[PDB]
Order: sequence, then C-alpha cells, then structure tokens
Amino acid sequence: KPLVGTGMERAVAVDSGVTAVAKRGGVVQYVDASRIVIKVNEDEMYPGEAGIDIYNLTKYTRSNQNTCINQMPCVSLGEPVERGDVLADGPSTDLGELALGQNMRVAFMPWNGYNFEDSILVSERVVQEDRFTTIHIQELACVSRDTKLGPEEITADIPNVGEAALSKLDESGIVYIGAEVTGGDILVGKVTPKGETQLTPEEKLLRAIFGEKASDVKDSSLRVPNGVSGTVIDVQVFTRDGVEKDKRA
Amino acid sequence: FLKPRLVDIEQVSSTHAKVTLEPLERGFGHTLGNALRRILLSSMPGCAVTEVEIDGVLHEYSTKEGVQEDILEILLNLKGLAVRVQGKDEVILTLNKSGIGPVTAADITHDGDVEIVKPQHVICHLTDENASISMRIKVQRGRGYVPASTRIHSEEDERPIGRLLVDACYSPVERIAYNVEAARVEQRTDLDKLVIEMETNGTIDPEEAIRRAATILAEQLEAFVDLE
Amino acid sequence: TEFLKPRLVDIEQVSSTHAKVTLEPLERGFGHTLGNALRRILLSSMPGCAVTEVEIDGVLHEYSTKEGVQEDILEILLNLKGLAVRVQGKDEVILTLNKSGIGPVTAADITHDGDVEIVKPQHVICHLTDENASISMRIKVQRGRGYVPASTRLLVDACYSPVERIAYNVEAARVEQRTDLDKLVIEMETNGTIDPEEAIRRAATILAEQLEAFVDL
Amino acid sequence: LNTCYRILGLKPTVIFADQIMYTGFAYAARSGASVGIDDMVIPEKKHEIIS
Amino acid sequence: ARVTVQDAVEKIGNRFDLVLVAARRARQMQVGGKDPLVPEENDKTTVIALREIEEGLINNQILDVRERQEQQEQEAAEL
Amino acid sequence: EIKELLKLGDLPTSGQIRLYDGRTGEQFERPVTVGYMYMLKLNHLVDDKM
Amino acid sequence: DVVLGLYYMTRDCVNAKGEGMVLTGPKEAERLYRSGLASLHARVKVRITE
Amino acid sequence: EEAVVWDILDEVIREHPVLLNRAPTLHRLGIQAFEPVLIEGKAIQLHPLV
Repeated sequence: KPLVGTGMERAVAVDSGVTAVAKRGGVVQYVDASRIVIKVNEDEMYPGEAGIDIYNLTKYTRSNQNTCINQMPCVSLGEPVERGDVLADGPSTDLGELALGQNMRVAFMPWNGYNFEDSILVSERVVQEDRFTTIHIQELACVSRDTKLGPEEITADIPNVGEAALSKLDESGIVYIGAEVTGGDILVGKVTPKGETQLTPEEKLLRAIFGEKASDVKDSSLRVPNGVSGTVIDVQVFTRDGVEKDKRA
Repeated sequence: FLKPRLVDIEQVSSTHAKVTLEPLERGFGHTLGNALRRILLSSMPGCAVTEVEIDGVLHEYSTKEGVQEDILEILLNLKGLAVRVQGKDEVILTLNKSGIGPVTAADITHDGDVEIVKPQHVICHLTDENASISMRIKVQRGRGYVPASTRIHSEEDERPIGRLLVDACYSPVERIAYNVEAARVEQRTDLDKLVIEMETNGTIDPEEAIRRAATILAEQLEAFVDLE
Repeated sequence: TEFLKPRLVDIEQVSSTHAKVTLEPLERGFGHTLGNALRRILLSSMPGCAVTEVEIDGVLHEYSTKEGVQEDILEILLNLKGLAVRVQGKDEVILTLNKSGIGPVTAADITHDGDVEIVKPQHVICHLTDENASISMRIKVQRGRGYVPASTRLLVDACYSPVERIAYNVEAARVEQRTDLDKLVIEMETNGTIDPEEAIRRAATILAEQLEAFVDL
Repeated sequence: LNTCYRILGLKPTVIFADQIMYTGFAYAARSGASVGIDDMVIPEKKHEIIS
Repeated sequence: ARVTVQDAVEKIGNRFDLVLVAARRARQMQVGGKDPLVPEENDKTTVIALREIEEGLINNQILDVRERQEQQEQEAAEL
Repeated sequence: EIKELLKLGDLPTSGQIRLYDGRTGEQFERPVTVGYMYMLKLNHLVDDKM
Repeated sequence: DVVLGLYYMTRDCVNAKGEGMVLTGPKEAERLYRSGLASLHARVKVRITE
Repeated sequence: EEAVVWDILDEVIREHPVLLNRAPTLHRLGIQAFEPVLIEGKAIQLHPLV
C-alpha cells in the first residue's frame, strides 16, 4: 500500500475489474485461492431458490503487456461481509487501495557519483526481499501447417538434436507442464519436410566414411527466446477438424 | 596497548541483543565497531531452506484445493522460517498436517538434529475440512545471499519435476549499530567504551557472532603474520 | 564454513619514504574493512617519536623578532615539527642547539645526546645571515602514539605518527569465475623513522594483538 | 583544466581530469550536501512585501 | 591499454598517415609476414604498430625500403 | 502539520538526521534528508531493452 | 557532483576547528582532516611547493 | 558458456576499441570510441565526463 496517498486509491482499485467486490451481503461460507462461496444474508436475497454468491477468481493470466494479472483472497473463513467490500485483491491492489509501487527508504545525498546524473543507487537489501521482482508471462506458440512438401510434423523425432533436450518432452514432443526451461530449450518439437538437397561432394565422402545418412526433413522446433528463462504454466493444443488428435492432444 | 575483552552480554529480546567492550585506546571504538559490524552484516554461518516439494504442486504458480494461501505466498513465508542444525549438513524434514486451522511452524516432524526458534510462524492457512498436505523441507547451511536464479547451474539433475526451489538467504544477523562513550577505568585518564546493539534471528547465539567475526577478520591478516 | 584468504599479488616502492602495496583477492566489503582499520591505525595510533616543545634564548615569544636570522620565529618553529627523530631506548631527550656560523643551520649543529638518531642530517632548521648571531635555543622532544596538536596540548605540534600520509582504494578482482571481489591497494608515506613495509606490518600486528582474545582455530 | 591543457599537454590533462572526477565525487558524497523542507528560507518579510 | 597516441602522432603529425602506416605494419605482424620490433607485452598488433611508430623505428619511408628489398629478394630464388 | 506528526513519532522537527557511512564509519557532516517515499518500477526493464 | 565536492572543499567559514595555524604541506593538512582533529574549511596558511 | 571462453573473450577484447553512439547525433562527438571493460549485468557503463 502507498504509505502516503490521496485517498483516491479505492476510487480506482474498485473501478478497475482487477478487484472483486461483493454483490450481496452475507458471511463467507468457503475461502480458497480458487473460488469464494459467500452465504447470502436472509434479508438480502431473492425470494426464490435463495442462491448464494459463489465467486471465481482469476489465476495468473497474461496481460496485454506480457505481465501477470491475478486475484488473491483477502478474507478468511466465516467472516461478516457487507456489500461494497473487496472480497479479493488483484494485481496492484492492497485491501482496496491502489498499490502502484513500493515503499522505499530514500535519503538525498551524493554517493561517489554512483547516482551522478539521474541514475539511482539501490541497496542490496531491496533486491533480496523480492519487493520489486515483477512477474511476466510470455506466450509463444508453435504452428504446424501444410507445406509444399507435405504437412509438418509435431513429433519429438527431431534431427540433429541431443538426448539432453528431448528429455523434457513427451511422446508428442510437447514440454511438460511445470518443467522449468531456459532460452534455447525446445518446447514444441516440430520438423518441416525438405527434400532435394544435393550436398557437396566433400559431404558425400563423409556420408560414405562414417555412414551418417541425411534426413529428408528440416527443423521447426518452437524454442524459448534467448535472454529469458521461465516456467511452463499452461499448454494448449488446437487441432484442425478431421485430422485425428495425437496423444498429448 | 590495552587489549579489550567482552564485559556486558545481555540479550533483551529473542532477536534484539547487546554486547560491549570497554578497554579501548584513543578512538579505537570507531575503528573496531565499523570494521566488525561489516564482517557481521556480511559473513555469518546461518541456515535456511533451499528445496521444497508438495503433493501434486508442480510449480509456484498454482493453487491447491483447500489452501487459502497461494503456493508463491507459501514459499514467501518459508523464507521467514528460522531453524538451527548442528550435526548433519543438509537435512530433509517432513511436514504433514490436515484439517481447518492455521498451520503452525511446529507442525513439522521433529528430527534428531533440529530445533525451531519461532514455531508461532505461519506457513499456510488451511480452510477445508479434509484438506491435507505432504511436504519435505530441505534445509542447509551456507553464507550470504544465494538466489535460486543462479542456483540451478551446479546441475545435480533434479529429475522430479515436482521439486520447487526457494530463494536462499543465510544471514543470522539482521541489523547492527555501535556507539562510543567516555568511561573511566582502573589505570587510565580518559578512554572510550564501545557498545554494539545487534538484531539476531534466533539461529546463531550472540557469542559466536563476535567470536567468529573476529576470527574471520584476523584471517585476512595472514598476508603479514605467522603465529602470535 | 571456509573462507577466502588473500595473498600479496604485487608490491612496488618508488623510494624509502613512500610505497604502494596491493593485496588481492579479497571479499566484498573486506577491501574497506582492512583499509579503514589499518588507515586509522597508521594515522592516530602509532609510536614514532618527535619534537614537542621548544623555547628560544634570544626572545621568548612565538611572534617576536631576532637579530641575525633572516627567517621568522614560527617558521623555525614549524621546521622543528618537520624533524625526523628516532630515539633508540629512551623516552624524552631535551637536546639543545648551539650554532653561530655564517650560513644555513642544518640538523648537524645540535648536541648529539646518548641515543638520539636523526635520519634527516641535511635538514635545514634555520638560515643564518652574516656577522655572528649567537643563537642557542633549547628544544624538547617527546614520545607518543599518534598525532596531538599544539593547542590541545613556544608551543609545537608533536607528530609522533611515523607516517605522513595513508590512502587506500578498492577495485575489481578477477578470480576465475568470482563475480565481484575486492583488491586492496594501500599508498603510504613515512617521515624517516621507519620504512613503509615494516610499518604496515606493525599496524596490522596491532590489530591482531587487539582481537587476540577471540579465535577458534 | 583549460590552462592545464595548454601548459602541460594532452597526456597530463587527461589524468588530471580523471583525478578531479574521482576526488569530486568522493568529497561531494561525504559532505552530506542534501536538501530539506527547512532549507528553503521564506523571507519573513514576504507577507508585508506581498500585501 | 594504449589511451593516447599524442607522441605517436608527433613523429608523423598528420593524424591519418599515422593510421595508414600503423595499419600496414599491423598487417605485417598479424597477417603473418613479419615479426615484432618491440617486446610484445601481450599488446595487440594494433597497439604494437603504434609503439613502433612512437619509438621512431617504423614509418612510411622505412617500410617502403623494406618492401623494396624484399622485391628483389623474391627474384633471387629463380636462378 | 508534518512537523507535529514528526514530534509525535519521536522524530526530529527538521526531518533531517545524521547518516553514517557503511565503509568508512565516520558520519557525513551536514544533515541529510532521509525517510520514505513511493517508488515506481516503470515498465522499462533493461532485460527487454538490451 | 564533481564541481560541488570541489567547491565544498575550497570553502572557508571563519571559526573552523583549528584555523589560523600552520603546517608543512598537503600531507600534514590531510593528516589533520582525516584524523578528525581539524576541519576542512579552516583558513589555515601552510607551505606548498609550486 | 564454458568457463574457458570467458578468458578467451577477455583476450580478444584486450586493446580492441568500440564505438558508442547517443540517439540524436548533432555534432561529431555523438560517436566516440572507448576501450571495452567487461562487466556483469546488462547495463552499459558510461564515463560521466563524457
């Protein structure tokens, strides 16, 4: 929360759908990091079927800016809750207030020109407590599409690869959920057909010496962008109508 | 050429403590207290969590049916779990606890070589009638700050994908300050006494702190020493 | 747990009254630990020995005049502070000056006592003009551990500190894969009572004789 | 620095500038050299001078 | 870590002919055709050339003499 | 109002204190304005710019 | 920052701790400053080889 | 990223100047050559005097 605000935070944390307000008043029937069942009050319910307010929070969705949006509860089991009270907090929301940044203990003083022009000098304690460790969610998908030499294949049988890489794929060459990877690793093993190569004679001599035949297929292989390393949290598969699904599908 | 020794050792709170040394020459206080507080706030034995695994939790970005806390928020508190191991080096604990009610930090099985310093700490709030968890904490000793981002290079091949890593922080010390005053003594006109007010975490006792600190300090003089 | 121990990576000295030493590798912060500690030691607590109090026989005033000396009183007074005295095994030796010759007065026109060594013989304490200028003052020297001004003590500022200037700088340290380590670099000048090398060793020894009440192994 | 350049040459002026920078930053840091609300001195004559 | 070439320019002060000559010499030492004339204190050919310029033992004229010698050297191996 | 909020919180009136250097140990002369502030981590991470 | 540090050093007030005295030169003046016995803005007159 | 290649890179950088440019290039000084200094992280260090 902002240690020094203007009160106008609630006016923006409740307006943005990032929050989750309570419609009907009651007492919390069940809290969880997935759903929140609110037992509506007898004096504040419809005279038929009586319902309840069963809320469903969002969990770790990729924002338009590749950042992370997620809602977390703020009330424990069995607690009185009126209407207009934040049943759960989302990204940059602290119990109803707009949590834009963080509270940093600043001290105006030069320090060996380490700040010289406008540069900022931060303590090691800050980067230790993970108070600025913002989470991001990239969305990189593979597309097996028909080509001039036949349709591509999403098989884990990739040529010119190692056994240490294909160890993080399934029987269909699709990265295991949760398995942490880094840039250069394979997430979707795909190969595109490519015939009529006609290598140079010097290579043909190699193919005759060590008996290393050349595959008629190229490599597609949706691989993690170099520079960023993360964890797989969702894997979706959309197969065209007609074409029978694979195992992972 | 007076040689100081500890005189006052009173630890007011479990974490907050104080120590003191009188026998100092002209302004030797500053020179000692600053160069000592540095070695304290940087290098200290400590122990902390490094490896954590839960029943079917594959990644920190997930939710378990029954826990009102998020897995990320669980490890976020696991970093605040103070412990102390002596005999072994790396120890695998075992935490099993079910039923509604906040999970105390002592809900873990007691091993032969372990001792908690604050079981009142919170790990995760259970809210379901039949919510049960099974985890095995992996605690070990170290020094300084070690984040999990650079931890995965020594390679060790963690085969179970269900193994999650937590940011390590081996830091017995929390905060330290020093002060100097003019205190009369037996055979001297005017000198200075040095008081060191520190903030531990409950893991390391305040004695070994200054002891091993001065030890490591002296070790850096090996460039010009043999045996005094 | 173990640690990282330094080893003198290089050493250099332009002269005997000045030298530079470099100790690497180091540990984060430690480059300032040792630097600050040894620096304070070789500034405000170090034995040496030197001039403390002086009086003239011609006139008794730090602002008066003299008949025969083209110099000013406080001038010779300061030159006294700039005198490298090394007493062997005695505490305080009050020596006297006795010179009346036509020309400058070096540090060899004094009364050599039992054990009083001057490492700056050609040192100029005064300039003497013509005819005679019979001048014979009585200088007093003392021991001490550090620097003590003349006002908080003719009055003279006693400079017992065997060093004239200390300095240290921390920089990067390339250790095979270690990201950011320290490399201590000391640049120290003396006055003559002792050479740099041994004096650095002496201050660093005072440190160990201070912390000797704690060690395991 | 300009007189240094056209007195001693290029080679000296360079090292002079580098040294000036290092020393500056160090001293400007340890001098405190900050700013607070009380630093701004509102002239107590303001009220009158305004009206 | 050659920082300033002031003295290196002083020998040929043109600021460009310096680069041309030093490049010819740096080639001689890099694209194997010759050996260094100064103790190679791990210095790259780029810097060693400038150092040879500084000492005054290498320039356009001297290299033009050496190459002219090797011109007849290459013709004294064909009977 | 702030001056009084400070006196209530066992804090100075000028909002300035003394600061001690971690390395050297001596205090920076000439008081130093310290305290808290709200810092914003703009979406300009170098890990995406470089 | 650079000009500020230099200007701060090259200042003088009138009553700095130990002003008006004399010293051999820069070595001793720094021995006075760092020790904490003398100030930095004293009007002290000393000897210097130019 | 084998360990030996870091020392190899330090051997190739040694006296191998590089060029730094600021986005609007008004005068010729907008592009200046510096001597590489290998550093950790992702930020480019620049000399304040320039």
